[PDB]
Amino acid sequence: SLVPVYIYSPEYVSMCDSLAKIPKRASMVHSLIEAYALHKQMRIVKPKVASMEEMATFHTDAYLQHLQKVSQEGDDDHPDSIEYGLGYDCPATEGIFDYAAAIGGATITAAQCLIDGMCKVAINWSGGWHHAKKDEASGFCYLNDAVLGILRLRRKFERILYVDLDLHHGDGVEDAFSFTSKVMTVSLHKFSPGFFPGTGDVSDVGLGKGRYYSVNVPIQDGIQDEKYYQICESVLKEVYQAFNPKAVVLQLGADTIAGDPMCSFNMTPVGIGKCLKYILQWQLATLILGGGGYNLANTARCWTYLTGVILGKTLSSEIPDHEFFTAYGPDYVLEITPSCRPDRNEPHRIQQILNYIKGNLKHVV
Ligand SMILES: O=C(/C=C/c1ccccc1NC(=O)c1ccccc1Oc1ccccc1)NO
Ligand SMILES: [K+]
Ligand SMILES: [K+]
Ligand SMILES: [Zn+2]
Repeated sequence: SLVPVYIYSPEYVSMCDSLAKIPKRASMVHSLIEAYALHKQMRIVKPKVASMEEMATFHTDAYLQHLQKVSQEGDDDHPDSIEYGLGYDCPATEGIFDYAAAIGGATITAAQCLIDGMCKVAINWSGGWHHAKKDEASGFCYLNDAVLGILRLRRKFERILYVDLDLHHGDGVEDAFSFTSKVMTVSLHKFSPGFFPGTGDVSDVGLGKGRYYSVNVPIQDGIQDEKYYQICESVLKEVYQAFNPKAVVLQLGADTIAGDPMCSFNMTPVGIGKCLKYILQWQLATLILGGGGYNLANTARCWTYLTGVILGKTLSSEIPDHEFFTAYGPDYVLEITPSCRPDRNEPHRIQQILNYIKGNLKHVV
C-alpha cells in the first residue's frame, strides 16, 4: 500500500502498440521501464476491459454503438462517421473499439486499485486521451479514459483534482466537469491562434456551480523547465489550499518535451518531474496517465524517468540494453537536451495570468 500499482499486461501493450501514428510506443515505454528493473518495485496489475455499461457512464450509446460498428468492418459504407468525430484526426480503422475499451478499462482498473487502498499511486502510461467528448472522437482520442477514471474515483472521493500537463488543452475532460465544483480541472498548455484545440484561454473558468472550478494556463512556445515549474507550482499551491482535493488524476503527455514534432515547448522530464514531485508530496490517491508524445524514444525516456521519480529512485544516465536500444542513438542516454529556440513567454504576461488565477481561486470555498 506504499508500493505503486503499474497497470500492465502483454495483451494490453500489444493492443496499444497497434495504433498507426504512434506504433510500438506502449512497448517502447514498458520495455525501457522493465530494462531499468522498475517493474520489480511496483505491483503489476492486469487491466480489465471496460464494459459497455462502464463506458456509457460518460459516452452516449449512439456514439459507442457507432464506434463498435466501425471497429468490425471499416469506414466504407459509413458516411455517418463525420457526425461522431471520426476522420483524418481520428481514423475509423478496424479494431478501434477494442482499443478504446482496453484503455478505458485500464484507467478504471487503476482508479479501482486506488479506491481499494491497494496503493496511493496507480499508473497507466497508455492512457490520458483527454480530447474525446461524450459523443464525438477528437484529437486522436476515441474514448476519454481520464473522465471514466475520475468518475470511478468519485465513488469514494468527494473532491477530485485533474491536472493536465500535456501540451494541449484538456478540453474533453474540462467540458465534462465544467458545470460542477466536485471536480476541478487544471490545464497548462500552448494557447495560440490556430493551435489545437483552440480552447483554454485563462478566462475559461467554468460555468454555473462549476464557475472557478476550471483553471487554464495559456503558455507560448519555448518554455523551459525552470519557468514552467514556477508557473506550475505557483498555481498548484493556490489550488491545493482552495480546493483541498481528496484524490488526483494527473495527465503527463510528453509532447511538451524538446525534440517533439509538435516543436512548441522546450521542456525536459526533469522539469515535469519537479511538478510531479510537488503533487506526490501531498500524499493523496493519485492516478497517473500518459497522453501525447510523438518522439517515441523521448516519450519513453520521459515516462521512464518519471516512474523513477514516483519510486524515489535515481536512474543511470546510460540507457540499458533491451529490445529497442537502437532508437536511443546516437548518445544512448536518458537525459534530454533543450533545443536552442527562444522563450516567447513575456514575464509580465505570465504574472498577469498568475494573478488573475489567484484571484479566481479566492472565490473557491
Ligand atoms: O497531443 C495531443 C493531440 C494531438 C493531435 C490533435 C489533433 C490532430 C492530430 C494530433 N496529432 C498529431 O498532430 C501527431 C503529430 C505527430 C505524430 C503523430 C500525430 O498523431 C496523429 C497524426 C495525424 C492524424 C491523427 C493523429 N493531445 O495531447
Ligand atoms: K494540458
Ligand atoms: K469543474
Ligand atoms: Zn498533446
